[PDB]
Amino acid sequence: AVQKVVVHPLVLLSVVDHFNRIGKVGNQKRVVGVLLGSWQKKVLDVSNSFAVPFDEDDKDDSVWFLDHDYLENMYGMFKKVNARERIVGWYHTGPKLHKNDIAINELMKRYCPNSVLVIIDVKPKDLGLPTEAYISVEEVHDDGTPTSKTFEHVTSEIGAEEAEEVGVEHLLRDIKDTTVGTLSQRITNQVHGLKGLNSKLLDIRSYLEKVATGKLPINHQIIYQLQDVFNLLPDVSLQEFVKAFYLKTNDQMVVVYLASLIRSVVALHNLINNKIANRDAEKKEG
Amino acid sequence: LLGEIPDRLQFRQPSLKRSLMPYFLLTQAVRTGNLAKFNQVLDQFGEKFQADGTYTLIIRLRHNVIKTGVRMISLSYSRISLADIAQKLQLDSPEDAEFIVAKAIRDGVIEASINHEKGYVQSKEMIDIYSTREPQLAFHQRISFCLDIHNMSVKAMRFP
Amino acid sequence: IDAFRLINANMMVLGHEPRQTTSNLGHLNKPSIQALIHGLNRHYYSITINYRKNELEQKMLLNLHKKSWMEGLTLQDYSEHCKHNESVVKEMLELAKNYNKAVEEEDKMTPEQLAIKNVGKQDPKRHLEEHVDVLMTSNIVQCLAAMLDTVVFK
Amino acid sequence: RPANHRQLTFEEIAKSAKITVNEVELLVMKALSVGLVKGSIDEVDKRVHMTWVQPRVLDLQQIKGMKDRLEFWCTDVKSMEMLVEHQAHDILT
Amino acid sequence: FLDTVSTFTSYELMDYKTFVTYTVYVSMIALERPDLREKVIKGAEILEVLHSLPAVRQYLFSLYECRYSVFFQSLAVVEQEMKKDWLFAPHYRYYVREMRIHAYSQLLESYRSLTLGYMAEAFGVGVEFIDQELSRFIAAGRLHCKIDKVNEIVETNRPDSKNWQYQETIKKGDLLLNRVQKLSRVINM
Amino acid sequence: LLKLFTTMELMRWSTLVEDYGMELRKGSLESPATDVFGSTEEGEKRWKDLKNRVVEHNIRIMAKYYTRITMKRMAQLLDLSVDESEAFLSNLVVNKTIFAKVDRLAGIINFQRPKDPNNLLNDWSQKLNSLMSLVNKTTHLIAKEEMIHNLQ
Amino acid sequence: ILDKKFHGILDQGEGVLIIFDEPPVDKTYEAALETIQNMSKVVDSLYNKAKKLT
Repeated sequence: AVQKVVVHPLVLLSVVDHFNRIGKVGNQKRVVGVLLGSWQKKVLDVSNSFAVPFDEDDKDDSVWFLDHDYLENMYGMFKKVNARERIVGWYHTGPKLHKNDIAINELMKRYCPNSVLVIIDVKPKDLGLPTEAYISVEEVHDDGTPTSKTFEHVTSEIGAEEAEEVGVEHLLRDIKDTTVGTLSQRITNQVHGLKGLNSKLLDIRSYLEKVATGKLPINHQIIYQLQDVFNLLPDVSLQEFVKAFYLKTNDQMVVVYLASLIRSVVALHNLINNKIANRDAEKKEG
Repeated sequence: LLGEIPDRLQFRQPSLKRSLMPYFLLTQAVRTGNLAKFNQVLDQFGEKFQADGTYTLIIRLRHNVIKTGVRMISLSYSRISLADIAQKLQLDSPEDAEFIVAKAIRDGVIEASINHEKGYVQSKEMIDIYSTREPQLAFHQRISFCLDIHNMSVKAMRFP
Repeated sequence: IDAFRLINANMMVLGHEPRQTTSNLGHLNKPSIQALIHGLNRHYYSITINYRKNELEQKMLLNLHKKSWMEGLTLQDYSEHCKHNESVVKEMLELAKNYNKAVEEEDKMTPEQLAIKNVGKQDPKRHLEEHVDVLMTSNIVQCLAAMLDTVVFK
Repeated sequence: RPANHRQLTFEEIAKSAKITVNEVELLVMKALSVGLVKGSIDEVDKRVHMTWVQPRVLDLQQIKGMKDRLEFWCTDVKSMEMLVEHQAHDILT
Repeated sequence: FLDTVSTFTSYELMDYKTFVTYTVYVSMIALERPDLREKVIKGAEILEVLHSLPAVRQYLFSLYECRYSVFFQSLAVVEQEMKKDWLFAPHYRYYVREMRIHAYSQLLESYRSLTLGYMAEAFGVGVEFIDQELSRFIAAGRLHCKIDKVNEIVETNRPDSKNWQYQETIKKGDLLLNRVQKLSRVINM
Repeated sequence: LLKLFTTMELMRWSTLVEDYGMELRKGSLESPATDVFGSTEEGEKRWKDLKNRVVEHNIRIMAKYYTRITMKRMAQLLDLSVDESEAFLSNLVVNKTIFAKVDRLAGIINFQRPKDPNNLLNDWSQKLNSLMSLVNKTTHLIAKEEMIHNLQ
Repeated sequence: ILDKKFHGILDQGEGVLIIFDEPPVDKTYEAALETIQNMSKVVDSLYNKAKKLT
């Protein structure tokens, strides 16, 4: 299977400019394109991407178009310029996935054996991490469903490359509060609490919503399973979890005595140098 | 008047022994559990007290002396009889050993339990609510002080 | 970024020098070096390049590179630091304590020898204090130990 | 039992299952062999320790307890996170 | 004083035998037993000259034999000489209680069900002297073990390694912080 | 023989006799039972080695599923003496492939809670306990995503 | 017990020996040998103090 996918900034900007391509027709069009990459390992690599023609109307909303010939000749171009590069999958704009978002993979499984998708968001209202990626597997159920063919998410991030470092890290010039040390992580320390909160808000909204609508949706397998997983691991016990706190005292201990000893001595030594060069230049100046 | 006490002549001077030694004999008396050594020093150097203007020590320092004595002996003996510690600390009676040790509990010095049928004061020991609470509070003071050292050091270094 | 523009040879009877909005030329001569670029100010005159950025794109690249260097669900790596703080840190705490003995008994020779040699003259030899970096690693230790209470409880 | 103080002794097992004393160990180690319990055993009191429960179909009171305890966790996480954020916000700045 | 082998018969080593007496009178304090038998008992070059004097070998084989009554006899001789000997003048007082606690350690280590009823016959007399001495030495933050009244019980605390862990660090940080207080406020007037 | 394998499924040596004593007489092959029982010195060696293997077969899940156990239950679950039990756990603790402490002066003995004053009893318990919830978090997120976009 | 070959404690009325151990004491060395040297650090800085004062 896949360990995780590694998305580079170039493909995300190659989605943003694609939305700028089709932003003039406006009327009813999602962004859909084709993903390029490199199957490196169990981890996955992504280098390039490009467009595709695609449309979808209102009545009988299963009307969808993937030009094979565009794929053939333009993949011939990209293979002609780079032989290291080959196809790994596809992408679209992804507000979410709708019902028709299986047929694209079910077309191009005959190109990549595991045709992986990428769900992004061109509108950065997402205070989470963009570039979601699914992969389609089968999980055939105890109820005797014949074949449930469900996309499943494998985790994702934004990777690094030496030239794209030069690119991105020059294109920002905007914000740098880090001074990387005890405080490059505290902004993200607000982020981890707040972005557990957003996900939990989605959780409670979903839980309240399943009782009202979906007719009896409630997830029927993975509600009671993973809910009891939740209800099996909030350890708040008090027998030796209290007794981790002399190890907490030990955590305090080392840093207290390192700070208290060496910080004062170094600052004092600098005071020595400052006051020597202060008075010995004072007697020569005045 | 606290209960914790340092040795004073850590800054003793050759122009100081006269003005340290009766006062040092006073703290010598206090650093043991005895009170018969303590009661003699008032009548001894009450004229010195008239000079120094510090009469308020003698009205209330007996309290700290007996707290130090009972603290020491309570740390010594796991299970003590009141009718032994009372006469060992010249209390002259066993029934107010109940009173003094009862406020060694009420005042929070000792935890030690008593059967007031046989008159025995058993004491037990524990740790680890020490180590969960006690050192980190001191380390907070230590590092608040050393970061104040750092603050004053930089803000007085920066004149050049 | 470095872009250029070719000049002819027929128009060397005529001039070459209207250069409207003069700031661009004086800006061109500063990003610049050589004897051969100086030899190729003939046949070449450059042109200024600048950058306009979509605030949508700027803000979502900021999303990517100030949010996606933090990782998914955002609790995950900070609770992993909490995993570090009771299993792995004590080994590098032993390394820190051994460094902050061994470096220290010879850097106490340093103010002695400052009093010995001169008032602060040229660099004598190799070593320095270098303790500040090890103390910053200890600050990483304490901040991620502070992470323990916050993450683990609730 | 609500999964907090749930270390079960021999008695309620031998009362529900109505089997004798030296068979409850077979009874629990059979489930340990299968894996529909993930606990452990002391036998000075014959306390069979419980670190497990079966995922069970969500009923109406289970719906309500789900939403209520989930909100209970959520508002506590939020109320403590807001205090952390506000207490150390102006040094982030 | 580890060497005792190539220590030339000197003017300050006015007797090599006195050098031997000094190096035993500090080695019976310094280490407990993880070289002590190997140097002064399993050794030979020291063993011959401690085999010369009786009093030197006396306290060695006493304390290694744990003869808990001849100790203060040996210590009485060595201590009365220690009074009238130089470079031990602020030293002989803490020396005695040091030897006392060092003997009481190896006594109390083996047993946990012990009392004064074991003291009176294997250690010496004056049960009240045992009482006051162990009372002061235990309440001195030293050799943690808890004693009972007339039920005749001296119980021990089996590890004494909880607060001795925490101890010396705060006890040196006290003096170092007290140093840097004044000495950092020396500058800027 | 396969019932002897998985999760021990507690087995008794007398019931082992009741289900296995036919190998010396019946069937048709009898030749590995000739290698066991034919040579009478190898017969004795494999009697005692079958005893050693069934007590070794006991001791695995006797270590797994007993924070403590009583000495009397060891006696009635090995069907041998208390001293032979002590000898088996003595050479299987100088084997030290199962940690044990057979505190016999009260019978209350304990298995596989080795010492544990260390960090790990809070450390890895607490942290697997939290991060399994954290890794199941995203999985039920995408699960609810799937089941809302199945029908809505 | 005396030779540190063994970590035990005896009984006389019960004849019971009991084994117990708690090894790690690294914190004491860990901080104490820092502090003992930093004493000498500040004593080295005493001379610079006396030089800046007078």
